[PDB]
Amino acid sequence: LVKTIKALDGAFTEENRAQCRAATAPLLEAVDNLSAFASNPEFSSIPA
Amino acid sequence: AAYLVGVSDPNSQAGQQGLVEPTQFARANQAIQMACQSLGEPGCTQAQ
Amino acid sequence: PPLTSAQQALTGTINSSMQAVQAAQATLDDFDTLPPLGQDAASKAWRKNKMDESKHEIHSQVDAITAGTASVVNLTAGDPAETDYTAVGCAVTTISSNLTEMSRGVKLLAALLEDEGGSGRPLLQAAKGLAGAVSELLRSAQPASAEPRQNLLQAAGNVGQASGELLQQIGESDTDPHFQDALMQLAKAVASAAAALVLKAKSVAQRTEDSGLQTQVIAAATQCALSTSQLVACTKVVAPTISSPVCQEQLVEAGRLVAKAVEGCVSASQAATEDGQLLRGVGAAATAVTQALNELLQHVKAHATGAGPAGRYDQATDTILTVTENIFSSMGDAGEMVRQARILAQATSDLVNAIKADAEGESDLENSRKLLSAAKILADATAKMVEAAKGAAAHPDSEEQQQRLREAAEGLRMATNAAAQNAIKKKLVQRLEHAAKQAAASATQTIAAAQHAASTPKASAGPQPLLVQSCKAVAEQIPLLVQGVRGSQAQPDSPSAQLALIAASQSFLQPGGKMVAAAKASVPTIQDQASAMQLSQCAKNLGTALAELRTAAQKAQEACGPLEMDSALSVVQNLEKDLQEVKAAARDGKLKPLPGETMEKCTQDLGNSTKAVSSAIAQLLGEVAQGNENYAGIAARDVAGGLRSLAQAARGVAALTSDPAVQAIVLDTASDVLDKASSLIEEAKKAAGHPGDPESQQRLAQVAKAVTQALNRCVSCLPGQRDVDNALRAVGDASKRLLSDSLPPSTGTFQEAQSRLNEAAAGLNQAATELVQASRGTPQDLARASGRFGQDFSTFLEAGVEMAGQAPSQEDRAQVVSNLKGISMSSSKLLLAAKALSTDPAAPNLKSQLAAAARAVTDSINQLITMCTQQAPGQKECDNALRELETVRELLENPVQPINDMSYFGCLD
Repeated sequence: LVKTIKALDGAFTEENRAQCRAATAPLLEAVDNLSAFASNPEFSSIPA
Repeated sequence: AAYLVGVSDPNSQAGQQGLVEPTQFARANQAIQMACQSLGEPGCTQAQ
Repeated sequence: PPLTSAQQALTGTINSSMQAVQAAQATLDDFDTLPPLGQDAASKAWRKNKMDESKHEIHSQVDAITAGTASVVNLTAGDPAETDYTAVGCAVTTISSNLTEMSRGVKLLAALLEDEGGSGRPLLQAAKGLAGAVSELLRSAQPASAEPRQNLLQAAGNVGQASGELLQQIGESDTDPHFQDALMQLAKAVASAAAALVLKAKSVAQRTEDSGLQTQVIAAATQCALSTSQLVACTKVVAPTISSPVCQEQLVEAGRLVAKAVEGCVSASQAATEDGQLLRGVGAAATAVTQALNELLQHVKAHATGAGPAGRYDQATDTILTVTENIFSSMGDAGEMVRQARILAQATSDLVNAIKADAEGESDLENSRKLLSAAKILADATAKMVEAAKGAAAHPDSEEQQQRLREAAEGLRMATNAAAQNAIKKKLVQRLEHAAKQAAASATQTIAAAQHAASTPKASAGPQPLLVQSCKAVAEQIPLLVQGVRGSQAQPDSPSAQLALIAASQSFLQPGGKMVAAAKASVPTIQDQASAMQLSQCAKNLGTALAELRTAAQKAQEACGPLEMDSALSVVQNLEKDLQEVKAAARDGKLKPLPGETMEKCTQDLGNSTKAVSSAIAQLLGEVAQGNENYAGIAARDVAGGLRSLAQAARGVAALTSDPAVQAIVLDTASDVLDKASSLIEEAKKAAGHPGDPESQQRLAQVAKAVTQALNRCVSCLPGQRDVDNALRAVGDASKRLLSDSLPPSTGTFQEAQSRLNEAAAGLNQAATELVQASRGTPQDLARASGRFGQDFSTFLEAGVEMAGQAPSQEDRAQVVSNLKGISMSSSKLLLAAKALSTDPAAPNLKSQLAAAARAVTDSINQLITMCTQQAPGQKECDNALRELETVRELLENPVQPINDMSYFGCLD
């Protein structure tokens, strides 16, 4: 995403803006993948 | 502060609270998705 | 005193033990206490569950009684004022501790046997007659009596036989009686060889001429005759318990003592110098220890005949099975038929030189002797097919030459399968049968000791248990392996039952070894000393147990290739077939749930298992993106057991509810999950076959979204939650209309919308305030407040968007809308926290997870009010502060979860 962040920094192009917007969908998947792994309650919390 | 006094009792049992803190992840997963909706807007400045 | 204070404490130990003996028989009369199972096939399977599980529970605890009996005889073998009487009281407690669980154990069996045959009453009277033999054995334990030792020996011998008679009443007499009665052929021969040597020791007594030396021979001989008669009494106890290793040390304990008795007697035989009886006494003492050696040679083979190790390499058997089809495919040519027999003679003999190499690197020689047996079947079948293929190639029209070729092909292919599978599964008989069974009794003996440790103080209020807080955890994990024991015996061929035993072992090792360190930590805590001796003993037995588990764990993991991807699909096939029977059973409408199931508990167990399987789903996608990973079959096995736990949890709440409409809902939501899960493993096999393909990566990712959609159908199918998805739909769909193409029709004046928005925000946070106030209440009250807060948000959403057009610049309006977007998304995550808070109210971290989400929306609305409303009256500064005061007020009401991670001194500054 940084390769498209530095490309869009100062670009102000509408068709070039969707390049980082489409690359965030594998990013938002893997972010929600580990949070789904973090939703496992034996790994999440242990009661006291 | 009042929580740790509850752990201070000898008959009380402490908890490991899992291996990872899930409250840090839910704030992080939300704030990234809060920014991706700002990324989803086609008209925005480079400061945002 | 006549007896020491340890024997005085042993008197109170005897009176405490014998009081529970007769009380256990009196509590036996309330037998059945049986809940109804009904016509439910899962309840009939649960009847099949408790049959095999409780059968091992009685079988486990009787071994410690047989070990506990002869240990008293080994301790009392010495002279008075030479016996640790404190260690004697340790062994009588664990006998009585197993006696307490024997009464309650067969009480469930008396209701069990009444359903099938109703012929359990001889098992009841033999058990009460067995406990009465311990009562007279406890009467023999008094040292103040002048009773002879043989009175104690013959009283203890009937206890070990009637326990095996009770084992014969159970039907789990797994040891063959030709080997048990052969011990009587050895033990009576030992005492005969002793008494013959005692008469030889009595013959040299008249040959002696010195005072004191003649009494030295007879006192060693009478002790040798006492110890060898003790061996007869010990062998009558351990005659069915030859497989139990917890009593095998006591055999060579007295086996060392009779060796001490031989060395004590053979030292006096050399004192008879220049004697004709000196020559016969050394040879008799040499044959006296030979019978103990020849028993011990059979005693090692008594354990070795069930434990057979062998290594299934199968580096040559794969070359055997490929060239077997070339004979039938090339039938009719003389040249091509005789050349394939020379390759099969080399492919079979390539395993023959490796089977003998496997026996050299092996420890025990049961399956290795069967490896010599199985390789001879591979050698003899390849010796008769060369002459059969010679006559079939030179004479193709002969019918007798072709008929002998067909019967010789099946005598090698299945025999190699008999050579391979018996090499690997009898190793698992060595591994897994010795894994769980020795771990079973050692687990519950700690449970019997800790319950005895908790009952040792007068008040059991707050014992601070490191064991009992984990005893209840591990006891649910105990019968998972034991259910797969007889299933591996019933199904030896399919490895999927045995592969589940590998997974059941490693899932038991993590809570198991944590208890053993806590067991050793709890050793000096008890004031009583004799209870801690077994606590020290069982921890060594658990230490003996866990070492053999890891040897069974890593080796059986490497026993076969990673082909668990295809077997994991067959697991859910057994679930959907039973669920279609449950679909027929829920159509009947008379379903009895299990007594362990609770409607408030199992719904929490449904959602916890829902997040558990989806956690491995995201783990499956990372291994799919790598491709050709051995852990892909591991994670597919992990999601099979998660859905299996989800299947019994869905069938648990199906029989608990009474509404027939939602019974079809919870079936159809669960059936659509496994229908989507069937599409997971079908494409993951295509994902494992095709590495580096990005097209299959996005395909199952869209399926896993629909899986979590179908998992959310299992969230929305609960009747406990009331319109919280509708509260999510009222919040969600009204905001998405506000994001895309929303303009207020009437702006009006700025003063009439400023006064309207502050009062509408006042009750908005108050509706959010009662969310944490109803956290202490019922979860249905949270569903009540979800509708009022979701409606008032949409009332506030129309009031917020009405003054959006009152701003002159739309970029100031879009800043307000994006800030209102941040309020709406924070309330959505507050609602996403509410779907688990009403699900799991008991979790304290989930309370503060919603409470921090409750503080997030209240801080996101005070900033936008500061942007929109006028600061010139100055009353809005008090208005933003009064909302945050009430939010932190009820946060102080429930101090169960800390806010941040700073320490005590970091909080003071």
